[PDB]
Amino acid sequence: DFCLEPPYTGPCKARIIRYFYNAKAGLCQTFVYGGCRAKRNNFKSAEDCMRTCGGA
Amino acid sequence: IVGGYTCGANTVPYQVSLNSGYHFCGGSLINSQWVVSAAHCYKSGIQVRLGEDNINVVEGNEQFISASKSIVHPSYNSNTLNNDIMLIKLKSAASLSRVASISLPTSCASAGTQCLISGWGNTKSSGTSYPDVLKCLKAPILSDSSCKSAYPGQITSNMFCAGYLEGGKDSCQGDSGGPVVCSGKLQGIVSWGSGCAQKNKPGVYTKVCNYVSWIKQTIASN
Ligand SMILES: [Ca+2]
Repeated sequence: DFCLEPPYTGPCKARIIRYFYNAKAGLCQTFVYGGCRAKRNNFKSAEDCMRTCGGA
Repeated sequence: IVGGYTCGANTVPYQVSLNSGYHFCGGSLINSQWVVSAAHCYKSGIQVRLGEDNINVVEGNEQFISASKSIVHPSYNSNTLNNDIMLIKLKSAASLSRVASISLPTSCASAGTQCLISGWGNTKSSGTSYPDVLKCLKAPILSDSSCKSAYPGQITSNMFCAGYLEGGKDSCQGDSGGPVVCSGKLQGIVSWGSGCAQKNKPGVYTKVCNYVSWIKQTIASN
């Protein structure tokens, strides 16, 4: 389950705000994404995040 | 920028901020209507902010101009990060002391050349702290071999390393797309690295001198 993986910033140096499902909190939270090599628990909006991972 | 210093208001006139509701990348003004940044900084709805110092408060020297076109290098590889370069056309030309363009290089810079790297990125190696004002860092260009030793099988002919093997001085998240200026010419674009300011892990930059022909021709036919 990729929804359980911790957020991955990656090697690139941009500061792009994305969402990840935080199973511990039971909600999608924001984190800083570097711009490349995103893993699957990385969404552009909270709605996409809840739809894909909500309740995992 | 980790381990740098406060540049001083508008002392880096070609530095721009790419804003999508907040600062997410830097860029360099090459002429009144064109900006060079990194390909991984591509986003829709980009607003370019020029003449910025404190990115959080309006100080008066600013010019906010939306992008009309964003051209990512045709051979950009999101997996290998090769050809990590992008051109952004401003919807209207900028009014050029606080806002000025930077020259493209005639030749590539050699290892050991001291360069100025700038940005509004994270200033902590372990931790988070984004500055209000523009930060600067003088770092030397490193040899191809040491760069390849630091990142085995990841360095292409289109990338170069710059910084310090000891760690503590580097570009970091939020600096991507920003300039690496040497001898008054734009030699690099902040791109990637393993963490920031680590270590034996210097920052990796897009080698601008290899794209000068492509840049000039692309600007001219768009
Ligand atoms: Ca400002």
